[PDB]
Amino acid sequence: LCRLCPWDWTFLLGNCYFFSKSQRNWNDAVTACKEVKAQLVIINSDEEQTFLQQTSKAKGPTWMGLSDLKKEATWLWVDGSTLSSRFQKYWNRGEPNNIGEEDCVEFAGDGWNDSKCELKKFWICKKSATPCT
Amino acid sequence: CRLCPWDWTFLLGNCYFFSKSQRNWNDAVTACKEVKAQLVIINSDEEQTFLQQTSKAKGPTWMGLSDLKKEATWLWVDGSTLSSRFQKYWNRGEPNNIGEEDCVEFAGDGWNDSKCELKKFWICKKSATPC
Ligand SMILES: CC(=O)N[C@H]1[C@H]([C@H](O)[C@H](O)CO)O[C@@](O)(C(=O)O)C[C@@H]1O
Ligand SMILES: CC(=O)N[C@H]1[C@H]([C@H](O)[C@H](O)CO)O[C@@](O)(C(=O)O)C[C@@H]1O
Ligand SMILES: [Ca+2]
Ligand SMILES: [Ca+2]
Ligand SMILES: [Cl-]
Repeated sequence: LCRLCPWDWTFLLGNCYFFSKSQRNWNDAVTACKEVKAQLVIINSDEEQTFLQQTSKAKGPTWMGLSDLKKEATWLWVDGSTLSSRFQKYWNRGEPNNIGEEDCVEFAGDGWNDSKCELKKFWICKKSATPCT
Repeated sequence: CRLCPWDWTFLLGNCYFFSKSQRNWNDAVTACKEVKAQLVIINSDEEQTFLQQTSKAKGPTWMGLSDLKKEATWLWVDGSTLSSRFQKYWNRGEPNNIGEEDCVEFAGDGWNDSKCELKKFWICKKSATPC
């Protein structure tokens, strides 16, 4: 009867998140989320970052939909929006480093790293949920 | 790496299943027992927060709390006593209708007590398996 998210996706605050069980490079992951009409995960709330951060820690490193592939040092979400000042706090100390060599962002432990996009990692999709009358 | 069974949500070392249908309280207990889980027991505030918002999207939802053993004492389905640190979650004006509304539900932003005969959504919880 009342189903908020696709089967095996988790509901959180009006959206549905899918946690990959396997690992892929950054671009593939984008493609993988695209294939289910979703986006490699974009963060725009702290409750979200807290929920996503904890899941990832139990699995391991996990890609999010953030990168500076358009322009070194500028960090864009796949929807084109710029990284907000309110989120810089999520960088781990010593991150981001290796600018121009590590162009994609991952959850790592308790914060974000930038990394070689070529590496395979777990990933996460996000799309909007569907209500119940 | 699979933390929880298919269509179950991982949270802080446990697994959660959200029903798509509604059942009276005792049935819901049964349903949980069918999959080696319990009608949900809260023991953390991050947990209470997650469930609360999830229920909101669906509708009133049962948890594994009741005073069926003894009017006015609220025990979890596992027999454990309700903690002082969690009393804050009763909505204002809850618990009421004591001795007539014997089971606890998520309702809005806190907990109500309700007639156990009512059909409501439910949530099961059981421990996860790591990677
Ligand atoms: C492999 C190595 O020797 N040092 C690595 C350090 C260490 O990880 C940190 O000093 C502590 O973890 O930082 C990187 O991983 C990073 O995030 O870009 C790359 C770098 O090559
Ligand atoms: C006259 C009277 O006793 N009324 C009832 C009230 C009201 O239900 C609440 O005040 C909410 O309006 O309180 C009880 O729930 C309670 O706490 O035991 C039962 C009680 O029988
Ligand atoms: Ca880095
Ligand atoms: Ca009531
Ligand atoms: Cl399974």
